[PDB]
Amino acid sequence: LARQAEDIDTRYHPSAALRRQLNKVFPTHWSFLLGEIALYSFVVLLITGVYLTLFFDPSMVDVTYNGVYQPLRGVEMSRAYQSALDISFEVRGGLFVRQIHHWAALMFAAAIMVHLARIFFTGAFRRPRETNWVIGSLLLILAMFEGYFGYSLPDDLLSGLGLRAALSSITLGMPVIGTWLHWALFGGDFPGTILIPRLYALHILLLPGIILALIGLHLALVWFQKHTQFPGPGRTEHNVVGVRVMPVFAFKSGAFFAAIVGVLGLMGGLLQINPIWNLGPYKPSQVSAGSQPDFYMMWTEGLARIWPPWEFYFWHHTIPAPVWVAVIMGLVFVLLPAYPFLEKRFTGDYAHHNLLQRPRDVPVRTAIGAMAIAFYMVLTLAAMNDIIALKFHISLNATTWIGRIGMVILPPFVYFITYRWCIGLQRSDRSVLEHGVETGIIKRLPHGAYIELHQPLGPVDEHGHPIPLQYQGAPLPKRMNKLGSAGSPGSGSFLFADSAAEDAALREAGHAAEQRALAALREH
Amino acid sequence: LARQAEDIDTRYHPSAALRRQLNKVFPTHWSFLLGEIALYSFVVLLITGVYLTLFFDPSMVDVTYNGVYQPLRGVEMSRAYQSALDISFEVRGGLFVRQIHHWAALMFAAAIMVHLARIFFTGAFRRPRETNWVIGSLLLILAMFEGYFGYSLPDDLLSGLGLRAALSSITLGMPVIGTWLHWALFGGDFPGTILIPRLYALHILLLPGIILALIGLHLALVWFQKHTQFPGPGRTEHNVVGVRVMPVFAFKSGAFFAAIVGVLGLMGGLLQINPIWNLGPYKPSQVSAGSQPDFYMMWTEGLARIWPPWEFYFWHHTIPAPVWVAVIMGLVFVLLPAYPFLEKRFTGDYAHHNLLQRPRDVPVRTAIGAMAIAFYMVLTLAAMNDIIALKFHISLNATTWIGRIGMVILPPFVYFITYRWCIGLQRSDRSVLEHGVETGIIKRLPHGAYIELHQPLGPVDEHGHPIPLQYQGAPLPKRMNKLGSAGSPGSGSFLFADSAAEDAALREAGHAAEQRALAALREH
Amino acid sequence: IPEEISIQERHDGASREIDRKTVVANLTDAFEGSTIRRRKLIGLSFGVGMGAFGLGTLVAFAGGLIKNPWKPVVPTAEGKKAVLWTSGWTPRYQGETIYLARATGTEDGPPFIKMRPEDMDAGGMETVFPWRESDGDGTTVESHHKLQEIAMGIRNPVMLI
Amino acid sequence: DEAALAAMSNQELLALGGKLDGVRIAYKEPRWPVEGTKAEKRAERSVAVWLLLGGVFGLALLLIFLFWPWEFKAADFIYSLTTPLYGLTFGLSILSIAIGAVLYQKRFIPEEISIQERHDGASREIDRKTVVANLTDAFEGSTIRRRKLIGLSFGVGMGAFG
Ligand code: HEM
Ligand code: HEM
Repeated sequence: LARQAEDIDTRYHPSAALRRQLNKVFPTHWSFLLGEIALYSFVVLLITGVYLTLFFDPSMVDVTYNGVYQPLRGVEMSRAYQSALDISFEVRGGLFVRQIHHWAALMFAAAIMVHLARIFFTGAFRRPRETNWVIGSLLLILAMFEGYFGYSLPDDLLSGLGLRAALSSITLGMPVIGTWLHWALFGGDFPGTILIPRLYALHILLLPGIILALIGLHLALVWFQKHTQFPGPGRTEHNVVGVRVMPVFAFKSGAFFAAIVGVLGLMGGLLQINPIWNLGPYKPSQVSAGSQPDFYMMWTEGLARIWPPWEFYFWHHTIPAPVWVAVIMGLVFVLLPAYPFLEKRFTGDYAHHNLLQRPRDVPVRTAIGAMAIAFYMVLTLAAMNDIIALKFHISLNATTWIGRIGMVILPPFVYFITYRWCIGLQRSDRSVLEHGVETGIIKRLPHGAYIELHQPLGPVDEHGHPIPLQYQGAPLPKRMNKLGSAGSPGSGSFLFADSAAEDAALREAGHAAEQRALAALREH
Repeated sequence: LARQAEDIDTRYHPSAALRRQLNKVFPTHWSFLLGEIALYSFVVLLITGVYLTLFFDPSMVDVTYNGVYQPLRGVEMSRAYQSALDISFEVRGGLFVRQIHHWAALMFAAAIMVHLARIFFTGAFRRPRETNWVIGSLLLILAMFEGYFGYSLPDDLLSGLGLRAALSSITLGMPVIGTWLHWALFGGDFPGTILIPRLYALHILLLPGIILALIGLHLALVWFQKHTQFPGPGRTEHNVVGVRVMPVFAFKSGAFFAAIVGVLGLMGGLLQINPIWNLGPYKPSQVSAGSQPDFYMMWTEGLARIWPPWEFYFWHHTIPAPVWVAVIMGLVFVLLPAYPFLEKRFTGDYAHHNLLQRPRDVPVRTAIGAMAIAFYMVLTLAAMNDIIALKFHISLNATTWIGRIGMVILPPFVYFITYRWCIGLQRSDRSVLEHGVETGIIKRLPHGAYIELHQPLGPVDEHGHPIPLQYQGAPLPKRMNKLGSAGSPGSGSFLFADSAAEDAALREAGHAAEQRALAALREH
Repeated sequence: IPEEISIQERHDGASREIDRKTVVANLTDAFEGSTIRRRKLIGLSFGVGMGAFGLGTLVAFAGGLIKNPWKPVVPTAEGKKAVLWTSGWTPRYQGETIYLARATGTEDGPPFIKMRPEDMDAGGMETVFPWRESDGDGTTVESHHKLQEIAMGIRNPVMLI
Repeated sequence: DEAALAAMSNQELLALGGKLDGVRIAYKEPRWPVEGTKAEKRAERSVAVWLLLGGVFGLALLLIFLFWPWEFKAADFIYSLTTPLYGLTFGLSILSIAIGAVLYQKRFIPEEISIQERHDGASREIDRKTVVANLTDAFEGSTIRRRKLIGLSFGVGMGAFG
């Protein structure tokens, strides 16, 4: 309505800022949506979590169930487990909501890992945006820890065992402080009356707020410093090619948010996850093969499993094996934000860049990325020892030794292999740039020869051989049908053809539109 | 350091917007700091609440104390009260921190009330900033509800009785819906196992986050739309007079924050507040004169007390008296944001204003404000009837009747009195405008007369009687010492004088500086 | 710190006309480029779908708190009645003997003890609670929990003057 | 840039606004240059089908959420279907909405290409000089550069309090 707009303009006078923000242009590429996925997952996590807070009771006082689940009647149990079972069975649909929460958290972890991997591959971590990389590393670490605190609130015996092992062992194993930190955290011995309320408060109050504020900071930094773009025809280090915000960009974001909510709901309702009722209340005397916690902190458990038993004994003191695990995880923590400075000092490059590099052009960085991903994968699969030996009849000791040799002998092999792979990809791209696109058609040449009939991508010499081009980092169509190859079928939909005039007019309009678009892009 | 500044400039290129905000000018007046105090109190509440969450346990399962307070050993009690006692007595300084938290909450309530009163008096709620007034009303209501939820977590006799009475009676007394809302909130009957955890979650998560977001929105709105200013010599509806940020504004804000933290800490350490250990664990069978909850919702209790017992009985139904109390509080809630619309559609004014009006200029608005404040004061003091009858030997029934009759008869009296008061203030201002301000000196006039010897404030006619000036809504001195007549004594510190030349130089320098400042302000 | 006086030059009021024209033109072109003004069916379908999804989502979200205050959950001597209609004094099998047991405040001794008419005075005020002899003294876990449950009842306490 | 800007075409107004904001637009073409054809009617029918499916699935979700046996009786074949049916209906509804929206965007909203003209790099020198001068005068006017005792006492007090 005109009246409301006139009143708003007269009151707040927002014209330039609205015009400035609304006319902004975003780069268009499929790899550039791997952050909105995580942000939508985060929104889902927040809404589900703010719902779940109305039916919990974090208490360690022993009580009797006498509820609805008959097989667990008359068993002394923690109050928090009782509240969890209540929200899982007594409240209409609570199980659905909590399963959605857990599945969305897993989606968040997977999305953040994928986004970090994509950012590392593209090499946008150079001088203009290094603080953004440091913030992203800190976000990853805090999100991982908070997610670790997630599955521990319904203190069943599995989560109790996991938290007991991790916290009690690593905290008490500190060479110098040791007992002080554990006693500060638990208030005395390991089983404490204040542990669960403290964990609940930390999981609902501090970490989510810090994470949200830092996500806002990250989004603001990526908003001000303009986004990068892949090399292309009309792309240059002083401009950005894409689409405007209002007509397209926001609509796509909303559609993507709806789509991720839909897939999350479908898969959460289809798949059971963490059936605590099947488990039992946590007690120190009960233990079983139930192990292998959530997969986004699983590398710590794998490292604990794989480490050889080395110990040192001096005057009335003893440093156990897990201290090495703590040292390794701390080193991994340190290395993640320190990578840009290390690379800058190693290569001695201090130039600004707004254009990314395709993965096949930098063998060294891709090799280091393969190094890291192979190490992470072998650490992750090593702690799957129980399930691997169970489903597939393999010796537990044999698989342990396979991992023990794998994390040391596998990395160099894949490093060398991916180095050769990148070199070969570069050579293939050069060969494609030299000659024409292989059309896959052969001629008999009555004198008796067979030729390939290359299709040149541009100018040719006086003899018909294509004039060699120059590599510019732009992708090229490996397959002939990718470019040109006019083969659009008739104007029908599924069973009946349309008028020939309509089909001809549509073909002319489409060809004219595509030709005008490419001509405008090339001229600009 | 120069290198860091150069790197920061080369990376994010921020100079323009930073220069824009850093050159902002803020109005200078003591009444303009009554919001900074509330914000600083809010910061104190947030930090303390972050601390307190690490030692609490909101559970209603009965337990035994067997702690350290001997007069409370071996008594059945709620877990939350045990955790509160632990925080109060078994942690070094925990009682100090919780007392600081409670005192800070009271500070916040009083500060927001005073700030709202000053805003209402100054009349800044006109067309340019109406949405700010609506947001402020929402902030007041939400903060009041949050404060009500505050003192209820340590479910002692006082908090239990207050929450029982208020929530149970009001919710169950709803005419149409009634029992549905109460059963949804408590999960069945009044004493529920889920009530306290739900209240704890609502007190830590939803309301504080919403309040912080809305406070940020209000601060942003007052940042963009420039602040108003009192009328003065060099003040006009198209400019703002004050000081810049860097040398004064931020430094004064930090000093005020330190001072408010100091007064909070001192008065918290001196005054005992809410001694729950002296109280007992909540039980339905224990009750006494302990009543009159926190003083920022005490008006609801007073309204409940003074209301006459009117009831209606039709076919198998009954509407109790407190429904009228609910109607009154709902109407009070409704009227607070709707006042500017009523004023603008009553007086027929649709003009922009950047300059405020002094309180004595507008009689009607001041009269309505006196109406409201007198009503609030008489309602609040009515609820404190028991202490009135106790400390001062007065009849309880007599005091109740006095409050009941005064709620009707007092408002018109104070309304008329303040109307006359404002008219008299305007008359006095006109009189002091007509003639020179009285010097308090009389002369014998040997012919036999006595004269005041007025000191003219400006132009003087041929007769020596100053010509009448014009009123510009600007304050004027009423005492000779307010203007420079005789001041600045010797240059000594407390016991020993200085050199005469130094004192004379200081005097002339100060006079020259003040005259230059006044001339620059008046000419420009 | 030196004192200073400055002037801000508000530049308040309505925005510059050129910016308003540019914003209005941009919004109008963006809105009318979709040609949705001449598709009533598409807009109607979008509105119906959005409304249905919103109402279903809000109903599902709000379904975790609704409870019936009128369902029979408490057993009585005349069937089962709602909580609001009972106070713990209702007989359960038509002839129960309930003593006006008074509180004691001791843990070793029973929390409640029976009451005799002679043990009163002309101006004595006492507090009593239902006993339900089948409850038993506070020795076993079940008896102790039942005694605590009867202790925590809003409509239980009764004066006897 | 003059009062005669009135009675100006929308496209040129948009181009002028982009010039003020430093954005030049090329290849803004409607998705249907040809007049009304049955292809567009088929496309609109197809996009409406998804919205109708979403609405129907939402109504079914409301019905099942209101009238489903969800109380525990496992010891049934139906109690094991509450959560799967809820998730299925919810996901199908909102996924149909999303796919309808994306299809409507792809087959009806015109495509465009624009240029941003980053203006990246170091800021303009005048702004740097003004900010440096302002900061220097603000710090130098404090006069604290020649007061070692005051600064030392402030630092000691702040450190002790912290
Ligand atoms: C932000 C990242 C978050 C992550 C990674 C996360 C993760 C988790 C996980 C995996 C569980 C276990 C659920 C189960 O076993 O069924 C859980 C439980 C819980 N979380 Fe979170 N959550 C997050 C945010 C929140 C928020 C924002 C809230 C409250 C506002 C919250 C409150 C709860 C509650 C009450 C539970 C107990 C319910 C249950 O265990 O099923 N969480 N969390
Ligand atoms: C939004 C403004 C707030 C109000 C009006 C408020 C109100 C109150 C009140 C009146 C008390 C009683 C203090 C006492 O008994 O000593 C209290 C205690 C408490 N508040 Fe807040 N509070 C606020 C913010 C917060 C925040 C942000 C947190 C942290 C998330 C928090 C957590 C607590 C805790 C843990 C206690 C227990 C301390 C105690 O009762 O002694 N509150 N609150």
